[PDB]
Amino acid sequence: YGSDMYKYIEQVTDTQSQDLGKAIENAIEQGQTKDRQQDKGHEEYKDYEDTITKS
Amino acid sequence: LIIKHQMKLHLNELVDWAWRNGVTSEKFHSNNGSYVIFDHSAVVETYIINKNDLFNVTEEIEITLDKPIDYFLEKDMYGNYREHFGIAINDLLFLNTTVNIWLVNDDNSHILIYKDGKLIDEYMYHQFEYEANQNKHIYPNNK
Repeated sequence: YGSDMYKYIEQVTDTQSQDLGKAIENAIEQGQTKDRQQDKGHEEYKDYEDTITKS
Repeated sequence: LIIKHQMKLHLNELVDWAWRNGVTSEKFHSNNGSYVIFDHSAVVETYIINKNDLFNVTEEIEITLDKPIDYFLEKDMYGNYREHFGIAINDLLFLNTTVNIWLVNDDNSHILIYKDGKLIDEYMYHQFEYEANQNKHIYPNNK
């Protein structure tokens, strides 16, 4: 009797669910760098200029 | 600085080492009783030297910042380890952060030669003690 009978009359499937997730990620990064530059320079030059005048 | 290392060499390795580091006259023995004799840097006598016979030989290596090293290992302050071949200790580009240097001894052994900016012989390795003078106090006796 009652209304609930209709649920059985037409096959009714009630489905539920619940997913509860948790996630913690911890990352530690360290880095070191070492550089070294060594240069050398050398330049040499020569010039000549001759001026002759008449007046 | 002189580093002494004991090694075990077969006959071929022993002959190569002896002729490379000149030996005039001396007898090398092995585990199984076999021996070889060098006399005036010549192999005069050998006595039943089978394979897998190990001759124990001590070797002296002079270590100096100027002299190049065959194979050494360096550790910085942060923790990075590196290895170098055929490079003098002074030659390293970054000696500022180099904390330790060991010498890899071809046996995978490690011998410390450089510690905190100095050769290992120059370093003094201070111990620990609380600072205090003599007690010089008279105590009661329980007798």
